[PDB]
Amino acid sequence: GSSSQVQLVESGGGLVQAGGSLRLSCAASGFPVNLSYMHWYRQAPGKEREWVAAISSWGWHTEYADSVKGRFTISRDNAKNTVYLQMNSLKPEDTAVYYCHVRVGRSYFGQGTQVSVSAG
Amino acid sequence: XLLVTAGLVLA
Amino acid sequence: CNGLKMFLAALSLSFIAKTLGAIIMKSSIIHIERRFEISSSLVGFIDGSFEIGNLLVIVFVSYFGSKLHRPKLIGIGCFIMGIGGVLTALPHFFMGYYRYSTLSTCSYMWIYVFMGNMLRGIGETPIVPLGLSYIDDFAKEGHSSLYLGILNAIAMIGPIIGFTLGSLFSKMYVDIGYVDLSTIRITPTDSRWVGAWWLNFLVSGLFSIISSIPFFFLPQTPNGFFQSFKSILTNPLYVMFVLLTLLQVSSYIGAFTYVFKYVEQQYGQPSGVITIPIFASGMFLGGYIIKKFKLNTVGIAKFSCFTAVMSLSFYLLYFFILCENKSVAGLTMTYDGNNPVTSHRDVPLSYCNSDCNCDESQWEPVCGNNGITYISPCLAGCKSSSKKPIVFYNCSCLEVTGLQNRNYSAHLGECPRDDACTRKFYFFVAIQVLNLFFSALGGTSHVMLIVKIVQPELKSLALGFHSMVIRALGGILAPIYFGALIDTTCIKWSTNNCGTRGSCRTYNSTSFSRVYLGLSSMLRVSSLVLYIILIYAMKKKY
Repeated sequence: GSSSQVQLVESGGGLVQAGGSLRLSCAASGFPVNLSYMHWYRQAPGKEREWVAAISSWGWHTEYADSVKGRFTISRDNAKNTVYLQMNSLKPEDTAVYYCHVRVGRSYFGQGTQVSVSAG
Repeated sequence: XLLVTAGLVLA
Repeated sequence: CNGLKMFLAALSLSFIAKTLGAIIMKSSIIHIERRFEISSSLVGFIDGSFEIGNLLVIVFVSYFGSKLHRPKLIGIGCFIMGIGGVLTALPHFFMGYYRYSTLSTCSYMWIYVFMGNMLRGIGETPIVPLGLSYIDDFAKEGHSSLYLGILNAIAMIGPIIGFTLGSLFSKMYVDIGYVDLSTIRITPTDSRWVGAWWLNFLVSGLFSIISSIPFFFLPQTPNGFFQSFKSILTNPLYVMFVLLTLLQVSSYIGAFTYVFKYVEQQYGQPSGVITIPIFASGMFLGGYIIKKFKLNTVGIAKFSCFTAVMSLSFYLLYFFILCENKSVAGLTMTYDGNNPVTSHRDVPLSYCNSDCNCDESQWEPVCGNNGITYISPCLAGCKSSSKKPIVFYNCSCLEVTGLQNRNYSAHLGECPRDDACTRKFYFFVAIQVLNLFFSALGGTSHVMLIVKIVQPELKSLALGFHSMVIRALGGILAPIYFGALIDTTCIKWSTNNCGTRGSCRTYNSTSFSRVYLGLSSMLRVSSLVLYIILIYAMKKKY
C-alpha cells in the first residue's frame, strides 16, 4: 500500500420525510482499512460527536448505540471497500451530520453531508 | 522477587 | 572484552527483556480485560496462551538448537518476542475510541493478543537452555556459576522497570496522543478506567528488538531426538534431581503466591525497596561461594542441600509466632456476644438483629469498642450513621452490663489486632527476608548441577526438559492445588452476581495457617529427603 494517508468520502446524504429510510455509504482510499474497525458518529448543531455505529474488520461484531438500537444497520463491502449504513424508522432527533471514521495508524475523519429529516 | 511465579528465572 | 563477555552482555539484555515481558504480562491484565469486554475464562485463556506456546516448542528448540548456530537462534527468538510485543499492542491502533458509558442501616480482536502471547512463548523458548549451554561449553572452569549469579542479579533490573513503567503507563488514559485530556470525566480509581496498556507492550516489543540486535554480530565460536531423550530420561540421578527441584520450586510457588493473603488474614495488614537487592546479593553471593571455593559436583549438591536445610530451619519457626483468632460474630461465635458456634454453616439469627432486614451474604466489616468484628453494620445493630469520619450510632448487638457509652462509635473496615502480634508480624517479615536470602543462596546451584549430571552433548535438552517440568507442573498446577487447599478453609463465602467461584472474604486463620504451612513444609521435607537420597546415591556413583 504505497499511499500518503487515508481519504474518507461519504455518500447518500440528503433530505428525508417522517419515519422513512435512508442509505449511507463511506468508501476509503489509500491504506487498506480491512483490519480496522470503522465507525459512524453524529454531529448535531450545538452538541458534540455522539457515537452511533461501529463495524468490525470482517463485519463479525457490530456495536450500536443505546439510543438507536434495532433500527440501524451497518455492514461492510471488502471488494468495493465501502461501509454501508441502512437507517430505518426515523425520528426528528436524527437531524444532524453523519461522520465516517477509520484508524489506520492515525485517526481519520470524513467530510459528511446533511442527514436532515423532516417532522411528520 | 516479590511475587510469584518462580523459576528462579525471575522474581 | 574478549568477545565472550559481549555474549554475557547480550544474554543479560535478553534476560532483562524476558523479565520485562513477564512483568508487563502480569501487570496490565485488567486493562485488557476491561477494554476488550471479555470474560474471566477468556482472559485466563489469553494468560495461559503464553505457557501453551512456550511448553509446546521448548523441548524441540532446546534439542535442535544446540547443534546449530546458538546465538543466531537466540536473536531470532528475541526478534519473535519483539514481533509478539508489537502484535499485542497492535489492537489498540485500529479499534477507534474507547467507550465506557450504601448506608446499610438496620470483540474478536483478542486472538491478536493470543497470537502475540504464543509468539512471546516462542520468545521465551531459545534463551534459557541454549545460551546457558554456550556459557558452559566455552567459559573457563569455575567461571560459569559466577556468570549465572551475574545474569540472575541483572535480571532483577527488569521487574523494577516493569513496575515503574506499569504504574506510570497506568497513570494516564488509554487514548493519550489522540484525544484532549480535559474531556475525561473518570479517575484512575473509577471502575470504568482503562490505562495505557499498549505502551507497556510497545516498550516490551521494541526493547526485545534492540535485545535481538547484538546477537547477530556474535561469532559461533570465540576461538535422533528419541534416543537422546531416552538417554536423558533413563538417567536416575537426573530424574531424581528434576523431581527434587519440582518439589522445592512447587513449595516456593505455593509459598510466595499467598504470603500477602496470609498477612491479611493472620497479622491483619493490607497488601520491595530492600527485598530485591537482598535477593540479588544472595544470587551473587552464592555464585561467589561456588566460584571461589573450587567446589566439585557433589560439593555444589551439598551446598544446595545445606541452603535447603538452613532455609527450612528458619521456615519451621513460623509456627511459633502465630497471633490469636480474630473475633467475628456469626462465623466463629454467635451474634449476641455470649456463646460460640460449632460450625459456620447456616448459623442462627439472634434477637438483636432479628428486626434488621439486610442481606446476610453482604460483606462489609465493622467492629465495636469491644474488639469484636461484625460482618455487617446491619447485623451489628447499628441503625444510624453519619461523612469523612466514620461513626455508627445506637448499635444494639453488643451486650454489656448497662454501659451507656458502649453502644455506638464504630468505624468501618477490619480494625487491627493487639500490639502483641505486630512484633510477631515484624518477626515474620524478618524471617521471610532470611528465607528468601537462603533461597537465593540456593539459587544458581539448581541450574549449575544439571550440566554436570548429564552428558556434555545433551546439556540443552536436559535444561529444556527441566524447564518443562519446572514451568509446567510447578508454574501452573501448583497454584491450583495450593488454591484448593487454601480455599477449602474459607469461613465466609461470597455470593457472586454470575455464579460460583467467588472470592471468600475471611478465613479461619489458625486452620488456614496450619494447612498453608503444613503443605509447603511437608513438600520441603520430602524435597530435603530427596536431597539426602541424592547425596547418598551421588556419592555412591562418584
